[PDB]
Amino acid sequence: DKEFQVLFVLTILTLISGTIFYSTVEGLRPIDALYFSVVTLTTVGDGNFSPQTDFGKIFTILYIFIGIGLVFGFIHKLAVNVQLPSILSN
Amino acid sequence: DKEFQVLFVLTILTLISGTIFYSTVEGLRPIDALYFSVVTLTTVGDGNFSPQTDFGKIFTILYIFIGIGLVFGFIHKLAVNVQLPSILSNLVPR
Amino acid sequence: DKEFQVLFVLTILTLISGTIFYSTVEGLRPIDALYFSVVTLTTVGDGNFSPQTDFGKIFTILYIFIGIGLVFGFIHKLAVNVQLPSILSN
Amino acid sequence: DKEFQVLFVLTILTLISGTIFYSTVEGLRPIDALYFSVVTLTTVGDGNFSPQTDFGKIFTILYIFIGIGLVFGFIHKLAVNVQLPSILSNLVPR
Ligand SMILES: [K+]
Ligand SMILES: [K+]
Ligand SMILES: [K+]
Ligand code: NA
Ligand code: NA
Ligand code: NA
Repeated sequence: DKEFQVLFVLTILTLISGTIFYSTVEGLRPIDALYFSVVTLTTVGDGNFSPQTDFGKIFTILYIFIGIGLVFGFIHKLAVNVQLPSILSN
Repeated sequence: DKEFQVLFVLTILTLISGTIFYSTVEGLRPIDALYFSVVTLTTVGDGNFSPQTDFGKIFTILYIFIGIGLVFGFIHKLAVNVQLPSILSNLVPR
Repeated sequence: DKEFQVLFVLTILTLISGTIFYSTVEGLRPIDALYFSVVTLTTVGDGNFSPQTDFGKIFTILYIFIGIGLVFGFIHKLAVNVQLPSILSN
Repeated sequence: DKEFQVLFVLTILTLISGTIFYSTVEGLRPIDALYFSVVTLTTVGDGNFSPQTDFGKIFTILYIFIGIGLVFGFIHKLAVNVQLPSILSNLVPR
């Protein structure tokens, strides 16, 4: 399904960008930079980190508006695909 | 509603899995592991705890992407099939 | 509009219940108990408090499932009413 | 799209109001006040700061109820009117 495939690609690319940004500008380990990107765009949030640089705060504001809609579109399409085999078996 | 029953069971299994994961790998008490799993997948977040192990961080990323869709599908079906009909019935003057 | 009025009442009643619970079981000032109830059900979250009692953790789990749908229905209906005068003037 | 333009302006005014409020009453630097306003109204939350004054707590409660609806209305219109058409156009082989 192309719509799912394109949403996956867009999501991956968006998360790579955040991982690169937070590891190079905010000094996080790559796994922590990816984690922060994920919990930010899914709106879970993180209780133990917020960006410390003005550049990082501005980036994070724009990153949320650029990425939140795409990530929730991906989460929805992923849910359809993961749940369908159980629905159809049932 | 077969879809509701599926989302209910999958949500329960998802929360059981998180309870087992966070109590085993991150050392949380089971009630705290269940709490963390619920507030993470409903996107509330916990304001104090973050996974400390790299295993926990990777698991949580995958758990979020799969679990948010299931839990909010369940919450939507719960609203449509249970809560809204119950509110409507309870507003009828008798 | 009755649908808005009923959603308002349900939301108020739900927030009062949380305020009573967190102030009596978790020892919060009423304003902090109301604040915690609001940021929990809107999924904002709070970075500086989590329930400390097992009773409070169980309550919070059930409170989220009981209240999240109602609160977002109210937020949506509120948004229609607050935005409409500007839309119609424009 | 007149509705999009209205939601855009109202979102900007809402974020300006929060920036002014949190920098004045809660003592935050303006950039930190804007950051807090954005992560609160998108429901991400900030994992470190909570309003410390009772004024700030009451304001934040009201700001949340009014501002989440505006900001997510804007995000939805931004997705439908700007982001989706741009993605589609950028997928056309030329
Ligand atoms: K915190
Ligand atoms: K959230
Ligand atoms: K959150
Ligand atoms: Na949070
Ligand atoms: Na918390
Ligand atoms: Na944070």
